[PDB]
Amino acid sequence: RQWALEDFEIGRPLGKGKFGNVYLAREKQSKFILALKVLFKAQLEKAGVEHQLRREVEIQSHLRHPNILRLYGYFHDATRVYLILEYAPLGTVYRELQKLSKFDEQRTATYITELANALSYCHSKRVIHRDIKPENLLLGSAGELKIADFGWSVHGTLDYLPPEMIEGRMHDEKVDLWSLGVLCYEFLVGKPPFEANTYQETYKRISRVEFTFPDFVTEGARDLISRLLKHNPSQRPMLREVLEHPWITANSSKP
Ligand SMILES: Nc1nc(Nc2ccc(S(N)(=O)=O)cc2)nn1C(=O)c1c(F)cccc1F
Ligand SMILES: O=C(O)c1cc(-c2cc(F)cc(Cl)c2)nc2ccccc12
Ligand SMILES: [Mg+2]
Repeated sequence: RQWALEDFEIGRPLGKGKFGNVYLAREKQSKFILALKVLFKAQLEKAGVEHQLRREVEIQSHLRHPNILRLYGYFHDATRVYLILEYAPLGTVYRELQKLSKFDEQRTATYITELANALSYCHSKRVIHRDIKPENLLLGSAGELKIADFGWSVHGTLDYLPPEMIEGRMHDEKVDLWSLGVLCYEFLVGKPPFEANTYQETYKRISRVEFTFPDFVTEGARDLISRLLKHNPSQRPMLREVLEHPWITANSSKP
């Protein structure tokens, strides 16, 4: 408890968003390596998010799972707000997708497994993430996936939102299964299935569930993805079925 900036040595930048940056940092007392997201109050005000940020910080501080990024604590000063985060040494799934273009089936299935675990734990707490992008997935030091950033509700680009959300209607914990499908596709294909040059058209493509597989996408992967990317949230499987999908169990690296 009770942390101030004078308690940390700052290091190189690890990333930069529209509300301040993440830095590598060390805790002076214990020599703990961590990340330090710095957000600017002046800018958090002008967007009107001080409340949503508090609600998300509140939600994250109670979450412990090896595939969810810890929030250790937080504090603030005259102009800024600081989140103390688990440092993930192997960087973003985004950068690793740019490096390799596509992932194979073992890596995809393994990531999808770790994601579903993290989401199942999330739903047990009745928590929905509502936005899982490769930008927001980090790699721990054994390359294990870690969901970062947000945890929006209990109740930017459109590529990852399900149709109920973009149409306005109400949305179960089932929005997370659409996202799993979008990622499973993006991991194997190298781009998300509703990508498009403009927002308004990604909208149409999402709305009507208009995607096509390249030739290399195997049968088992076509099945999982297709059973996740259903317009009626009613029809998406439970994460139990995902984790026991034959394509997953055959390709997912063993526990
Ligand atoms: N908490 C956390 N750890 C990391 N680690 C990390 C390690 C290496 C690199 S790299 N290859 O040098 O660009 C990048 C990140 N990021 N991180 C963040 O919250 C974080 C994030 F979620 C998204 C984007 C940037 C971040 F900074
Ligand atoms: O009124 C303040 O002092 C102020 C505080 C905070 C804040 C403090 C926390 F301990 C945790 C979190 Cl998540 C946010 N956020 C702000 C955003 C805009 C403007 C002012 C603030
Ligand atoms: Mg206030």
